[PDB]
Amino acid sequence: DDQQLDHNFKQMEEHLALMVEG
Amino acid sequence: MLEREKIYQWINELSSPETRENALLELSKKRESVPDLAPMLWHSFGTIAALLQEIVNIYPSINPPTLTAHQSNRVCNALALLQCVASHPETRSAFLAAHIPLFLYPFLHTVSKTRPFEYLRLTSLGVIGALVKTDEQEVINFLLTTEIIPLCLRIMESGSELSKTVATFILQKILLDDTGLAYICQTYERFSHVAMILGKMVLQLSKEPSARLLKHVVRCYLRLSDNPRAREALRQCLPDQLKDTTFAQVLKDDTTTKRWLAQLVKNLQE
Repeated sequence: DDQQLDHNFKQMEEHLALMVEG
Repeated sequence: MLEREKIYQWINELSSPETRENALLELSKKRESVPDLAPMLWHSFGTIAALLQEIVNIYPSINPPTLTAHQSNRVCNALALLQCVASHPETRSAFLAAHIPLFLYPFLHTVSKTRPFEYLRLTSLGVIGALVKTDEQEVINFLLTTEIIPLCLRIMESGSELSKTVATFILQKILLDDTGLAYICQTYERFSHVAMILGKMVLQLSKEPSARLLKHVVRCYLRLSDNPRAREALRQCLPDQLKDTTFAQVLKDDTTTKRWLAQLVKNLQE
């Protein structure tokens, strides 16, 4: 669950990383 | 075919709390693979209310900061679904009229540096980010009247490398709007508050660099130089690290950021 939190965070990181890109 | 049925089932499963948790998880990851997911979420009876319930249920665990990994994972799946509702053209105006961002403002007020909180703030910022990327005046005028600029600046100053990038990106998209630039430059108080944080950021960036965060800080500074009152103020307060050879190495690869900073210095000359 805490291992999944770190994963889901990393996924959101990557997701938002592409969003700010212009 | 079968793929859609699975999605429709999960949207309907969000309505009853007994299946809401799993339906959140499945939909939050299928989010990018389904293009019309947002109007499906929007026009399904009580789906938005279910997403907003997931937000309000977590309020007692925000202050005092007792939010757990599981609690954060669950609410961030709900916030992810709102992120895509914010993005979509069919649902964006309706999402704003439904004042949905106001439910996230408590989350953005949090300071706890624990990962459940890090994730909560980042996902919440992602929703505002989704709303601004649409470059809509109505979104800007909402954001200006709701006091998001203060919330962004707090995160911008003392957040995670990425949440800082996202909050700076939200400030940038406001500044890019004529009304947004006019608002921030209207009073010395407003400008001075923004410029001070932006400057503080240049100083942390000179110690611990981030080529993507610097790209947004530079765009913010460059947009402020468009307002003459801000341009004259910036002639005095612009960080020396942006004028000299500080970031020259990190910007060997970014030719666009290199161009912006070259334009900013030229704009400030006269």
